Amino acid sequence: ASCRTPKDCADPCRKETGCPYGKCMNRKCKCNRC
Repeated sequence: ASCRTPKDCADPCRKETGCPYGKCMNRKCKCNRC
């Protein structure tokens, strides 16, 4: 998934991992765990 600012990964990262830790690295959601 792609983003605009890294808070746009808070919705796909809260759906796929479950916590909203993800960076906007060249329009890609680099998601993490809590």
